[PDB]
Amino acid sequence: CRDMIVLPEMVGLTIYVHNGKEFVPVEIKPEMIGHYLGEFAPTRKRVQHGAPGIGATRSSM
Amino acid sequence: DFRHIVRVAGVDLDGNKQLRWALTAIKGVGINFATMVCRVAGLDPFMKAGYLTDEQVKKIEEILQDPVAHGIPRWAVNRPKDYETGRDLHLITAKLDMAIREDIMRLRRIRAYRGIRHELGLPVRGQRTRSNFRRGQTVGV
Amino acid sequence: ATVYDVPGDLLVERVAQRLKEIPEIKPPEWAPFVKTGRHKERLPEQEDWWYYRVASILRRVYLDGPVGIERLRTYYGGRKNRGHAPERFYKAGGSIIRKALQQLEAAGFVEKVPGKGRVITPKGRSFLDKIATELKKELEEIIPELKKY
Amino acid sequence: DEGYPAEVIEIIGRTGTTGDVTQVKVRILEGRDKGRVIRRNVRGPVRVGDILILRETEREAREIK
Amino acid sequence: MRIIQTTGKRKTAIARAVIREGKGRVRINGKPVELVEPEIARFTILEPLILAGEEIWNSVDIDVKVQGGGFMGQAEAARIAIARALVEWTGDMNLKEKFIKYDRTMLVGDPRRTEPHKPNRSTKGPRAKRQKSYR
Amino acid sequence: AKPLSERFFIPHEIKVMGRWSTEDVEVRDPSLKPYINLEPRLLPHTHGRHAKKHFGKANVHIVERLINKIMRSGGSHYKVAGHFMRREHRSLNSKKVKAYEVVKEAFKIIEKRTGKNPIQVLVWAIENAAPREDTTSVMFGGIRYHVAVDISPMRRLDVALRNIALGASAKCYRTKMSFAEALAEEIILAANKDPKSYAYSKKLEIERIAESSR
Amino acid sequence: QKARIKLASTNVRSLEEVANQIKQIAERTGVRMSGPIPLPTKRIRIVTRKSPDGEGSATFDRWELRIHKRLIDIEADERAMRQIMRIRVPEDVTIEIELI
RNA sequence: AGUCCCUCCCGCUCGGGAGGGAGGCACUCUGGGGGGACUGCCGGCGAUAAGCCGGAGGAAGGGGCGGGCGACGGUAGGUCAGUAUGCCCCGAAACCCCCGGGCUACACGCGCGCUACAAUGGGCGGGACAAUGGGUGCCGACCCCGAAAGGGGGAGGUAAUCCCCUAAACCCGCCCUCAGUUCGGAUCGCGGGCUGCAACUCGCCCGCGUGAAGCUGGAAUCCCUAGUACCCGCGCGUCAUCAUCGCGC
RNA sequence: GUCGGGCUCAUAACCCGAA
Ligand SMILES: [Mg+2]
Ligand SMILES: [Mg+2]
Ligand SMILES: [Mg+2]
Ligand SMILES: [Mg+2]
Ligand SMILES: [Mg+2]
Ligand SMILES: [Mg+2]
Ligand SMILES: [Mg+2]
Ligand SMILES: [Mg+2]
Ligand SMILES: [Mg+2]
Ligand SMILES: [Mg+2]
Ligand SMILES: [Mg+2]
Ligand SMILES: [Mg+2]
Ligand SMILES: [Mg+2]
Ligand SMILES: [Mg+2]
Ligand SMILES: [Mg+2]
Ligand SMILES: [Mg+2]
Ligand SMILES: [Mg+2]
Repeated sequence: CRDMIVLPEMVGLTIYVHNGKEFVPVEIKPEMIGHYLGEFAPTRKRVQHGAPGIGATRSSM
Repeated sequence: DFRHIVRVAGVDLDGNKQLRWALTAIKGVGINFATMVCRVAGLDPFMKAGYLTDEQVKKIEEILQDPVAHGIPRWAVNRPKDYETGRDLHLITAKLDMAIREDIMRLRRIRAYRGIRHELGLPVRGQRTRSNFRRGQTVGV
Repeated sequence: ATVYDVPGDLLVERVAQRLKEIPEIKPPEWAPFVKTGRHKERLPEQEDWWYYRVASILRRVYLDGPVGIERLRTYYGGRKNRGHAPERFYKAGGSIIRKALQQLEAAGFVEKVPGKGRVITPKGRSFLDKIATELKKELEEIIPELKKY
Repeated sequence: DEGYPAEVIEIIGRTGTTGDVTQVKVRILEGRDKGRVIRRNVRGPVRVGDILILRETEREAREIK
Repeated sequence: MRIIQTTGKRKTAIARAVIREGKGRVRINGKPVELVEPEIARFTILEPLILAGEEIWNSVDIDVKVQGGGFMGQAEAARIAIARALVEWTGDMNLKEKFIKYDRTMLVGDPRRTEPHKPNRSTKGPRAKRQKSYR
Repeated sequence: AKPLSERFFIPHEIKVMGRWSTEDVEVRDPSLKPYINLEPRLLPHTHGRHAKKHFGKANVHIVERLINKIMRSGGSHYKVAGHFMRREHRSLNSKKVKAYEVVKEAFKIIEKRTGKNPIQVLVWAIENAAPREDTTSVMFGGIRYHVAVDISPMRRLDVALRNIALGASAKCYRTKMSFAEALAEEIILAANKDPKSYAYSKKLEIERIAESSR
Repeated sequence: QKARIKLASTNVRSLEEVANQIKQIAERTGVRMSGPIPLPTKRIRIVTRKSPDGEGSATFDRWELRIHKRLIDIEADERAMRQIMRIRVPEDVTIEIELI
C-alpha cells in the first residue's frame, strides 16, 4: 500500500514498503505525519553516466 | 520635506518612486501586497516615497509586523497556517529565508523524495528531464 | 435623448460620478484587497473603482435585460497570459457582479424577473436617460451634427 | 547632372542569368543626340510608353537572339 | 409615404437598410453614424453620402440593421446598402455614373470568401505548411 | 488629451483623410509622373483589390501605398543598419488601423515642422530617394561580378517607398523615439538630401556601385 | 385541431414523393395545408487517417452522411386523416405524426 | 419593414426611443427546382487550321475559383503490434487473470514548436464586432454562497424551439519613459480546490510570496502568388480528469 | 592539434563556433 497516509498512531513502528521488487524498511518519525508511505521508498536507481556510445553524436554514427 | 533615501524595516528605499512600487524592494513584498498595506495605512499608493514622515514609517512597520491583526485577509499572507504554531504569519528577508531553509531541511531529514531531489539539485515538481534542464558541457564520443 | 445617442464610456464616467450620492451604493469590506478575475495580474489602480463597475453593470442591464450572473461573467472576462503557455480566454468571478446587482435592486433601479434575470425599472430608465440628455446637450455644442437627432 | 529622358517604343526580349532583364529600343528626348534610337537593358517591369532617365547616352546594349 | 429597402453583403456580414423622406438622420444599429468608431470605419460608411452632396443628404432618413462578420465587414456592407438605396431612391444617372467611377464595388459588391483549410498544418491555413528538415 | 472635436471628426469634402488637398502638388520627374496617383479620394483603403492584375498598382493612391509599406515587421531575413528586427507578436502585420494612425500623426508633425503641405514633402522625398541605375549579377570562375543596367519607373517607385519605410523602422527600434516621429524625420531628411537619411544614402550607394561597374 | 407531420430521409427523391402524396391528399379534400417547410440538412462528417501503419506522408479521408428533413402542417379532419394515416413511406423514410 | 392597440422613458412632447400583444412572409435565412459563360461578339498574330494576344458587356472570362476521383507497373518501400492467413515455435507456459513497479530515468547530440528578449510596448478602468461544430453515460440558463479556484438548488432541451455563447487581435482615458526596468516568468516555499477505486513515484486548477537565462541570433536553412502569407482568438477529436498536438472555423 | 555544429545518400576535402 504505497498510497497510505501516515497517521500519528503509526509513529514508533517499522513498516516495509514495496518499491516494485523488494520491501524496504521505513521507520516512522513524528515529522512524517501527513506524507504518503511511497514517498520513502524510491522506485528508481540513481544514474551514474558512462561514456557516450556509437551514434550519440552526429559525427559518431 | 523631501528625502531621497528612506529606510523602512531595515531596507533603503528609493525616494523618487511611487510608494507602492518602492515597497517591493523588500523581499517578501510584491506589488499586490504593497497596495494592500498602503490602503490599510490610509496612504495614497501613488504618492512619492520621499514625502513620508516618521509616524507613517512607524505605522507601516507595525502593519508589516502583524498584517492579519490590522485587517489584511488571511488568504493574502505568504505563510498561512504556520507549521510550528499554527497561526497565519507573514515574513520578510532573513526570517523568510531561514523558514524556507528549515522547510527544505525538514524534508531532507526524513529522507522524502522531494528532499532527495533538493539534495541532488534536480527538478522537484514532476518535470521530464531527458531533453531540457541541461546545464553543463557536451561529452564526446 | 436616450442611452443610444451618446458614447458609452463617457456616459459610464458621468453615471459613476452621479452614483456616489446614493446611500445604498457602498463598496464591500473586502473591496480593497481583491482582483476582478483570474485573468488579471494586479489590483485596480483607482481608489473608487467600485462605482465604475456598478455604473457599467447598470448600463449593461439597461441595454441587454433580462440578464443573469453567468452571462455578465462572460462579459467581464478576458485574455490571460499563461507564462510559457499560449494566452486564453477566461470568465470573471461572480461575487462582485452579484453584490452590485443586489445593491442596485436595494436602490430601486433594477428588479428581478423570475427564472429570467434582472431588468431595468422605470425609475432606473429615467435616471439613466436624464444623464444621457445632459451629456448630449453638452456634446452638441462642439459637434453640431448631433442636433438633428 | 540630371540625366536625359528617353521613351520606350519597342520590346525586344528577356535576358539575364535568371530572366530578370528586358531589352528595349528607346528614343532620346533631350540633349545632344535628341532623336536617336538606341537599345538598352532594363531591370524591372516596363511597357510601351514608359520613360527612362539615362545618366549617359553613348552605351548601347549588344543585340540578343 | 415611400419606403425603399436595400441589401448588402461582405464576407458573412449582412446589412438591410430602409430609406424614406426625412431630415438627414442616419443610424447604424440604433447609433448615429457621426459617432461610429474607429475613424477608419466611420469614413467607410460616409463616402456615398458625401459623394451625393448636401442637398440630397439632408432630405432623407436612413436606418440600417447589420449582423455577422466583423467591424470592417459590417461597415462595407452598410456602405453597399446605402449606395444602392441612394441610386434607387433618387433615380438619376449622373449620381450612378459618379459611383461607378469612384468605386465600382459600391454597386456590384465583393464576391471574395475564405478558402477552406487543408492538411499539413491545417489550423494555420490552406497553403502554409510545416518547416521541412532533412537530418 | 485628444480634444473631442478631433475624436469625432466629420468631413464634408473629398480630400485625403478629410484634411489635406493635393491640387497644388506637382511631380517634377517626368518618369515618375504617370505612376504617382493623386486623384481625389477621401479614405485610402482599397482592400487589396489591385494586386491581382498586372500594372494594377499604378492606379493606387500614393498615401495608401505608403500605409501598406509600413504595415510590416521590418528586418526579417536581412539586416537593416546591422541588425535583424524580428518583431513577430508585436509587429504591425495586418493591422491597417494602427498604420493609418501612424501615417496621420506623421503628416501632422511634418506640416507643423515645415509649414508646407505634407503630400508635397512626401513627393520630394520619394523623388530624391529613387535610383536611376542599378546592377545585375554574373558568375565566372567561381567569382561574382556586376553589370550596370537601367531601372524602370515602377521599380524606382517601389524601391524608394521600401527604403523610406525601412529607414523609419530602424530609427524607432529600441530607442525613445516613436514610430510617427521617426517617419516624419526620415521624410524630411530625404526631402533635403541630408546623408542622415537612410533612403538617400542607399540611393547614392546604389548609383555609385552601378557607375563603377560599366 | 391541427396535426404536425415530420419527415426525414437520406434520399431526396423519396422525401419529395411522400410530401407530394400528402399534398395531393390535402388537395383532394377541402382543407388548408401549410406547404412543406424545409428544415436545415443535418451533416455528419468524420475525418480519418488513411494508412493502417504510421509510415509515409499523412493523408486523410473526409466521409459524409446527409440527412434531409421536411415539416408539414394540416388540420386534423378524420375524412382527411384516414387517407394520410394509410400511406406507406419507403423503408428509408421516418414519419412522425402528432396533434397540436 | 410598413400597419393597430397597451405600458414605460426623454429636451415635457410639436417630436424621439424601448418592451408586449394582434398581424404579416415584404426583407434576411433555410432548401427543392430552374437561368446564367459558349472563345459567343469585336480587333490583331498564326495558315485561311489548331490556337494564342488584347477590348467591350458582365455577378462571373478564357479547367470562373477551391476540393474528390491516382492508368500498366516498379519500389523484396511500410504494416502479420487493426482485422484475415501458410510455415516454424510455446503449449502447465511464450495461453488466461490479480497486486506493486516501468514506458515519465539524465554528464550529453538532434527534429518540430511555445514564451520572450520590450514603446511597431507592460499595467489599470471603460467601449466594440464572429463563424464552424457539439449536447440525455449529457448541455445546463436562472437564484443563493464564496476573494479565487469552486460549492448548494435547478427552468428548458432527444434540439432552426433550450444550452455550450456578450471571442481576441481593435478603440478611449490614466500610470510607467529606454531600464535586466512596472521587460521576461523559468525555478522554488506555504496554503485552498476538482476528477477518480487510487494523485508519492506520476494529473489539472486558484491565492500570497520568490524572481533564472535572455538586450535581435555564426556557417547554414524553411513556407508562401490573394481574401493567399503574416497577426488573432474559437469549435471538434482524443477525454472520468488532462492540449504548447491533429483536423477545421 | 582537441571538441562541437554545418554541407553530402554517405566518407574525404571545404565552411563556422569554441576551449
Ligand atoms: Mg474587455
Ligand atoms: Mg505577453
Ligand atoms: Mg501568443
Ligand atoms: Mg484562413
Ligand atoms: Mg477545377
Ligand atoms: Mg523490406
Ligand atoms: Mg528504410
Ligand atoms: Mg514514450
Ligand atoms: Mg511582467
Ligand atoms: Mg483591458
Ligand atoms: Mg525584474
Ligand atoms: Mg504542498
Ligand atoms: Mg503527484
Ligand atoms: Mg544576463
Ligand atoms: Mg533593451
Ligand atoms: Mg498526438
Ligand atoms: Mg565530412
